[PDB]
Amino acid sequence: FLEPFSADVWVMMFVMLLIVSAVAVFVFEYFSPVGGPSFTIGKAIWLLWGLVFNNSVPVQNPKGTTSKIMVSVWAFFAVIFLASYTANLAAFMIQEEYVDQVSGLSDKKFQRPNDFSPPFRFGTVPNGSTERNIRNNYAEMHAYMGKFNQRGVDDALLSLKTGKLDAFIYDAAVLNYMAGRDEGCKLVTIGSGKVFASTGYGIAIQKDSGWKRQVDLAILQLFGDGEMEELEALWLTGICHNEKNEVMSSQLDIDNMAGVFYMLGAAMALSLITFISEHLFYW
Amino acid sequence: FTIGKAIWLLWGLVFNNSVPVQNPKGTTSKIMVSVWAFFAVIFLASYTANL
Amino acid sequence: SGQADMIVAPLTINNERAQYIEFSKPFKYQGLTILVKKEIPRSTLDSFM
Amino acid sequence: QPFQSTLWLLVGLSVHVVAVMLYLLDRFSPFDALTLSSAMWFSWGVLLNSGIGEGAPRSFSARILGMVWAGFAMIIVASYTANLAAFLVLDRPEERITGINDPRLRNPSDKFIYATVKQSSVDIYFRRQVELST
Amino acid sequence: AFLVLDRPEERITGINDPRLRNPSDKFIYATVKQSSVDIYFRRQVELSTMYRHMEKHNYESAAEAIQAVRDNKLHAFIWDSAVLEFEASQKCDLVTTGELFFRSGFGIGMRKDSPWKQNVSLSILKSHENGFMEDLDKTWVRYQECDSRSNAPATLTFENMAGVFMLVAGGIVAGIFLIFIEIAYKRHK
Amino acid sequence: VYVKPTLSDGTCKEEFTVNGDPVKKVICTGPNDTSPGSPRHTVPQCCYGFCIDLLIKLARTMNFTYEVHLVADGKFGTQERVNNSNKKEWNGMMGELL
Ligand SMILES: CCCCCCCC/C=C/CCCCCCCC(=O)O[C@@H](COC(=O)CCCCCCCCCCCCCCC)COP(=O)([O-])OCC[N+](C)(C)C
Ligand SMILES: CCCCCCCC/C=C/CCCCCCCC(=O)O[C@@H](COC(=O)CCCCCCCCCCCCCCC)COP(=O)([O-])OCC[N+](C)(C)C
Ligand SMILES: CCCCCCCC/C=C/CCCCCCCC(=O)O[C@@H](COC(=O)CCCCCCCCCCCCCCC)COP(=O)([O-])OCC[N+](C)(C)C
Ligand SMILES: CCCCCCCC/C=C/CCCCCCCC(=O)O[C@@H](COC(=O)CCCCCCCCCCCCCCC)COP(=O)([O-])OCC[N+](C)(C)C
Ligand SMILES: CCCCCCCC/C=C/CCCCCCCC(=O)O[C@@H](COC(=O)CCCCCCCCCCCCCCC)COP(=O)([O-])OCC[N+](C)(C)C
Ligand SMILES: CC(C)[C@@H](O)CC[C@@H](C)[C@H]1CC[C@H]2[C@@H]3CC=C4C[C@@H](O)CC[C@]4(C)[C@H]3CC[C@]12C
Repeated sequence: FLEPFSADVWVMMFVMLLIVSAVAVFVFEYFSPVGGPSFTIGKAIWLLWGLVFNNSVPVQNPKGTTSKIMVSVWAFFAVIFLASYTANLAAFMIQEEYVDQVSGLSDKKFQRPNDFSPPFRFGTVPNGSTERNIRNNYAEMHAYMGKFNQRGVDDALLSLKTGKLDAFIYDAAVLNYMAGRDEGCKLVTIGSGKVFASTGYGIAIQKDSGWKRQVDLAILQLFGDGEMEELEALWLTGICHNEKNEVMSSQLDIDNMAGVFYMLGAAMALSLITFISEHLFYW
Repeated sequence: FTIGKAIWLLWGLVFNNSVPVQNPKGTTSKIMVSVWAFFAVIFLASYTANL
Repeated sequence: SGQADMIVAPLTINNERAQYIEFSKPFKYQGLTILVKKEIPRSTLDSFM
Repeated sequence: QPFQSTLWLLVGLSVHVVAVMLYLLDRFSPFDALTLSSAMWFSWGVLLNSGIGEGAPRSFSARILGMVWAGFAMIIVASYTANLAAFLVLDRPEERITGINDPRLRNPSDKFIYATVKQSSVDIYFRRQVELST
Repeated sequence: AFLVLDRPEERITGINDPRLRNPSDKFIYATVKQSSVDIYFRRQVELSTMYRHMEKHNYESAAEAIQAVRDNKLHAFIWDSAVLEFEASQKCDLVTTGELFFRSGFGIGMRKDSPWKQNVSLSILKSHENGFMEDLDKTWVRYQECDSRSNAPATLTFENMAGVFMLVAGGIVAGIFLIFIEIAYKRHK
Repeated sequence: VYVKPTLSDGTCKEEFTVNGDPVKKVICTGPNDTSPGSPRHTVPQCCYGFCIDLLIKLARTMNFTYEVHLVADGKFGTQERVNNSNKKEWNGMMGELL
């Protein structure tokens, strides 16, 4: 909600412009022949500042003619301010971007899953290179994924959709293809493609054989000729790799709006500071 | 509080309450105006958003 | 030419270079991009009117 | 839809917390005072933008909390309008299908069914091509 | 509608972009002389018109060519992503646009007769699995400096909403020249 | 080219466009309303559309008379396999023109 209106504007709006208007209105009334209790500077403020907030509050308008004109000028500012607050707020939420849930394999959800919310359910297809890496490096993680071991990518993607799992650890190339081909684009890879233990796919030629050099040279020719750039589009691309797929709707929750409750929760605090302070003025 | 005051009151609420009105005095007659004034908040938000 | 026993640098693996020297397994997987200039957002709204 | 059920409750439950303190700060100020019912009409009337409730807070303290709550209610309505516009603008359909290039059509699936008229130019366009054999 | 649709100019889309595939003298792009990019464009017959438009503007270093884009003397720089994405992350006036092409990694070159080739590759694969090369990514490559580059909206600032501030200021002055009218009117009436 | 059954009297049902000019129709002699999978029977029908209106222009300008008949096969035209004779034959309009 604070995103529109750079903080200089808020201060200029309501520290400088509101006070200078209130003291002018309270002085426009002072000299009015016509000018019900007397108009004060604490009544101009309560009036000039509820006008900004859609006039919903009770107020006490002035009686002078030139005092009503200044209030009308301010009430035009309050229309422009509120119109341009909502408009930029809607703009700030129409073009928003998706924020992920997991940082990576170094997240506390993976290393220490027990001492958290209902335990994270992550697993991997065993008997592979990914299980070997987790066995060596993340020794404590590996024992935890034993209860969530899957049988294949196809089975493991199903458990993610139903809810039996919430994180599948596997090869990037396979997982990237599955994410692109997925219906609804509801399976994503954390980091927008972040890869750990970055290796590649090779051709396991026989040890100490004369074909290794020729196969290496032949592969590197495909990169130069662009042949390998055509195979990625023909075989590996998907429909969920398009843009504008990271901007969706969102119900506003307490967490998104917990900032507007802290200002209300600080108003209760500040009011109680003043409330105690006033008693310290009566003594 | 005639039927020409309720209509003027309920119309103004729909239109961002900018107009002078004459609110009722009954307690159960202010719950209804508050219930309607909640509808007027939803209508105007829904009008501007779709607009 | 013997002036160096190794090349430790961002030296991409190529077909031509591979015929004469033997690259190790890549220590960094990357590709070719295009670098262009950028603009700071301004909202380009002249006035309230 | 713009909010969820809990945010509807918390906003509704925050009216009655603010109403009580508006009453208590005004009643026990050292320096007309807001009765309990009039404080409730203030909190609801400021939130609902009705004119019901003609009594503003009296004490200096109850005018701070009484005026933040007017700004809190401004942001609640401005968020409802903004999250409605985001929903209505971003309510994309299930999209559509591009030419003969997308994986949805380039490689077949059992659920998907695409076909043309038998023994026509389309038949001897796909049959003739060697890439479009799948 | 204005704020949502107030979008800036779209940038290049890659090598396939018709702007540089069929170039014009008002839009100059170049790479570093005597590099892998050169022999990529040289050996490609299809990318022939791109080569000459790059040949006359080809720079002698990557640091010089990046500064040219900062100096508006160059509009595009074709180079390694691992290096360009570092400049984009640090400097907030440069952005990398397009999809990766010519995905060839960085290797440690040695002569074909070297006895270390077997042990060097194994000492690189080990460092990949041990997470060592992700540390070197963290301390050297992953900085991100300023905010990320996207279609993010622009907060309304003073330059935008200054007319409504002077209108209120102008309404204060007009009232000062209108209070006298109000006072005089009462005396006349 | 639309195909509609003829009236009881044997001619074409009279209709007009929005402008007021009459729809130009010709009598086709294609298969019945049922698909050619039914036993062979060619009954007169009524044809009109882009191609017939273009055909009438060709007939008027180049001074030839025409008799229209819909494809018996119901196909557009392709080269297929004969019943085990290593020969290719056309079907539909292409196999009727040739
Ligand atoms: C998005 C924004 C949301 C809302 C923002 C906050 C809303 C707060 C706004 C509240 C404004 C409405 C309350 C005014 C009460 C004044 C009553 C009074 O005794 O007046 C006195 C004047 O002195 C004043 O008027 C002092 C006003 C202090 C306002 C608080 C400053 C900080 C506000 C932000 C702190 C909140 C921090 C947490 C929240 C961010 C005297 O009364 P009088 O009648 O003049 O008598 C004298 C007569 N005479 C003039 C002839 C001499
Ligand atoms: C979305 C776009 C904008 C739409 C805005 C539309 C706004 C329109 C709405 C306007 C409402 C504003 C108030 C109307 C006048 C009421 C005054 C009155 O006479 O009251 C009297 C009662 O009156 C009645 O008994 C009947 C009241 C009928 C109101 C007529 C509305 C016509 C709407 C047409 C729409 C045209 C739309 C054309 C659009 C181009 C009071 O009488 P009394 O003697 O004091 O007391 C008698 C006692 N008793 C009544 C209890 C017995
Ligand atoms: C913008 C202007 C601001 C105005 C603000 C005013 C707001 C003040 C109003 C506050 C009251 C809050 C009511 C919401 C309760 C929903 C409960 C529910 O079932 O939710 C479900 C949705 O299902 C629905 O959508 C249910 C619809 C319920 C209708 C409630 C209308 C109340 C009418 C009378 C209202 C009278 C109010 C008082 C009047 C004196 C889902 O709920 P959940 O939480 O996702 O479930 C979690 C799962 N768990 C429970 C297993 C953990
Ligand atoms: C700081 C933390 C606070 C936390 C919040 C605490 C809860 C806040 C609740 C507080 C209400 C508690 C009422 C106690 C006294 C009632 C008896 C009484 O004297 O009635 C009087 C005042 O009564 C009211 O003001 C009643 C208000 C209740 C209606 C609330 C509507 C929504 C209900 C939502 C349901 C629950 C939703 C969620 C609530 C949690 C009325 O009569 P009177 O005015 O004497 O009439 C004669 C007039 N005369 C005197 C001028 C002649
Ligand atoms: C879109 C872009 C522009 C935005 C528009 C802004 C919209 C907001 C503007 C609102 C102003 C209009 C409010 C109402 C006008 C008066 C009506 C009225 O009642 O008449 C009164 C006469 O009053 C006069 O004769 C004064 C007329 C001059 C008004 C000048 C306003 C300057 C605003 C621009 C300044 C900014 C300069 C900007 C410089 C950059 C009579 O009323 P009364 O009280 O009955 O009189 C008798 C008194 N008695 C009965 C007690 C004895
Ligand atoms: C003098 C009195 C009568 C009051 O008007 C006095 C009201 C005044 C104290 C309030 C009002 C609004 C406040 C700003 C709201 C948002 C932001 C953005 C945040 O990122 C930094 C702080 C800032 C700029 C607030 C500053 C205080 C502010 C101007």
